[PDB]
Amino acid sequence: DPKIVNIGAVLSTKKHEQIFREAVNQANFFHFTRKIQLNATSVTHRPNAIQMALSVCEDLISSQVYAILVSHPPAPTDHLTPTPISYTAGFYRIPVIGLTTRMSIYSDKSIHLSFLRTVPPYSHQALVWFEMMRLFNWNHVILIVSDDHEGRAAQKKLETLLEEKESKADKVLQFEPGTKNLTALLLEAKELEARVIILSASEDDATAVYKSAAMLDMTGAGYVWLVGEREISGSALRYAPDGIIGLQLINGKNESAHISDAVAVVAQAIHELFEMEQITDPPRGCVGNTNIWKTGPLFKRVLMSSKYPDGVTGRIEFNEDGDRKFAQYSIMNLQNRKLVQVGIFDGSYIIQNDRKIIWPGGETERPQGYQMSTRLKIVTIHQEPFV
Amino acid sequence: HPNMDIAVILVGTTEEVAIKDHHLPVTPRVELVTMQESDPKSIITRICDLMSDKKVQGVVFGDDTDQEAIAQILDFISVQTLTPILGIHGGSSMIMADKEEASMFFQFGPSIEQQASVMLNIMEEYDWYIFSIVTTYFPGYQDFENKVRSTIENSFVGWELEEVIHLDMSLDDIDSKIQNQLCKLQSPVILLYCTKEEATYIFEVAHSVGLTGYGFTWIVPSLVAGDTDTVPDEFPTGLISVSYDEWDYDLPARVRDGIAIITTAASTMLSEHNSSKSSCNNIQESRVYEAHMLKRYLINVTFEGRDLSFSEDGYQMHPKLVIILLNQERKWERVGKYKDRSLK
Amino acid sequence: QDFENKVRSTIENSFVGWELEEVIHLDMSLDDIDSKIQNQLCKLQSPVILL
Ligand SMILES: C[C@@H](CN1CCC(Cc2ccccc2)CC1)[C@@H](O)c1ccc(O)cc1
Repeated sequence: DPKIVNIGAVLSTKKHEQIFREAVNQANFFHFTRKIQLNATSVTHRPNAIQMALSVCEDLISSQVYAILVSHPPAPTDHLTPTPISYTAGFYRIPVIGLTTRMSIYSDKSIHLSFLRTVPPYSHQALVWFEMMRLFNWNHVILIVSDDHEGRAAQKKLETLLEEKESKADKVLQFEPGTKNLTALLLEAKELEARVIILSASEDDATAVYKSAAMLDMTGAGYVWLVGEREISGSALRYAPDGIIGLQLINGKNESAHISDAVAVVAQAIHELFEMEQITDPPRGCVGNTNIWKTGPLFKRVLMSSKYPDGVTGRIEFNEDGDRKFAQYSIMNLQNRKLVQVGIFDGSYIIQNDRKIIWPGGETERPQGYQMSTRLKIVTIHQEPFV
Repeated sequence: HPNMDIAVILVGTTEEVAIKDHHLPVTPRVELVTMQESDPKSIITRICDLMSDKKVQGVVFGDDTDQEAIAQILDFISVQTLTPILGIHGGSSMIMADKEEASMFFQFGPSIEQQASVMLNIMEEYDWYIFSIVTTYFPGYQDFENKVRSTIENSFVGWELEEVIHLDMSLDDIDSKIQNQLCKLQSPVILLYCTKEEATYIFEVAHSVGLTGYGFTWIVPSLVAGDTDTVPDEFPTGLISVSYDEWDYDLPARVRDGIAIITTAASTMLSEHNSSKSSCNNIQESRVYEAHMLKRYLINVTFEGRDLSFSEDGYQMHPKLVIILLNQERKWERVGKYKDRSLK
Repeated sequence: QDFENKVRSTIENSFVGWELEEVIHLDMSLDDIDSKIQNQLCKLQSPVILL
């Protein structure tokens, strides 16, 4: 009667570990301990990828883990940390749940099948961009992206968003990361009629892009600048132009909140999973086991259908890729070399706060776009009767 | 005088594997290894244990398994430790979607693009214009689809693709969404892109729809079969596939070709650069920067009048492939031989 | 049978461009396992279905 089920996890510190264990205690406390009983298992991030895959194969998988949590480790891991864990657990199709990881490379069901997350990726910011362009009705924007999987995913998502309206596109500027001179691309943008620039790239790239745009005087009045969370953070924040618009996801740096949310979703999933029959136990070790865990795709199915409205980050619903939907965002404006909240993104569309919207150049209210219609270069052809 | 260490890991097979089974100026050292289980922890640990103080720069790996995961493991290790790895037989030689530019992992298996091209050549040879596409979300399906769509664009010849259906294997089958998607199939030729287990389940599902019956011929890449000896009972009779040469190309010969590739690459940078920390966790010797030149040189290899040269996607450039057909007796028979240019 | 034959009778003498692509009879006397209902119904095309 008192049967136990093990749950694996990987967190930042023993503190977060204790948080997780407390969450498990509350989980068995808020559920029946008569039928099934919960057991907490967690390990700290290993120094290297290999050692972490090993830590999964012994400290986690050998313990028969039904799920594996992943958060950002102490000191910056560049968000590539959960990958080998998503691999190892993914081999057995053991669902892996992300917490602080925003990288869009995990939105591919191809590379990581068992990988979901409690935060939306950077590509999903195109939702907030979509409500922004919705209420303000901006029909012209230049899309400046670095050449990589991330930027191309964000690009694809924004285009899909732009695919909503008929034939909506202005210019696509793709650049290779680490390029010091963007002057060519920026001039090709400057030749374009649209004065509104949307740049999605890494911080160190954003510094050079902002540097080149500042060199081209594209940060002045008449122009609008809408960026993401990576662009306002780090080395780029110093070089950020005034009037720049940005976004910040709620509980992004927060592990414990997401630890709790994940614990809740996992609770629902586990309690819902034992309601069926023919439920097989996860492998008791990596060693000697070639075959995958047969219950894994089912548990994943249950996880992606999980609805948890009471989450600390708000309503929790997962998209097809496994990314979080209906996540709350914070719109940020740059006024007088200071960040300010002009509103927040909740559910559908956007609600504007009492703070006054500021634009580059320091203009109080200036929703000016598409600018000048001027002398047009005419490409033509040679045809005897006509030309 | 100069000498380099190489580790050869072979996994337990049904067939007889004997460890006892033109050396170049650089002298190779062969470490023979036999492994029971192909699981990730076993592979990673044994490889890291075989490393030890032996200072092995090159690694030769092959398996009898049907697991396509082995190539992902090997690629992960090669990418992480910046070390050359050559997939030889079976699972290690199977296909992946996209590998990093830093990855030195190379496979003797054919590129997915060339697989799809060969398949299309099969379709042309038997003159099948009407076909269908079923792919899973397993890595490479996008490449496959995009190759068929690429070929159908510039062809002046008559071509029709009725359907492209993408099945999600990440979820358990209850609602039978797989059945509902597969029952929509019409065309006589169905291109199925998926792993062997996926191929088994999907072929099992197709029986309910009757797509494995006569009038329907399935044309599949090397990813599904991958072993001519072991044939799943759920595989439909008359299944066409593409296989790397087995009778013609021996397993020890493959390993030989791998050592040849490694040695030739090391000798190529010997003439060019004129000039090896071994462990998992880290290397104080650096040299990661010089590893790239070694990889670039490892790309192009001319040996014995035959090019073993690899591709940027990580696969082999032009390996010999034979088209096989599953007969009534449920054994793979060779229905074709496909060369560089001409098609037999 | 009366329903089908009636629809075909009325549709026989119709000068209109009427077309019925398929007539599918599902057997409910036996429990559905092989999913013959599924297989028969998925083959359906036409926009209007008389059930
Ligand atoms: C790509 C595979 C999982 N894939 C990644 C992990 C690998 C095992 C591994 C563990 C540790 C280090 C390296 C490698 C095994 C293969 C999965 O997403 C998938 C399978 C089938 C499918 O239709 C779609 C997606």
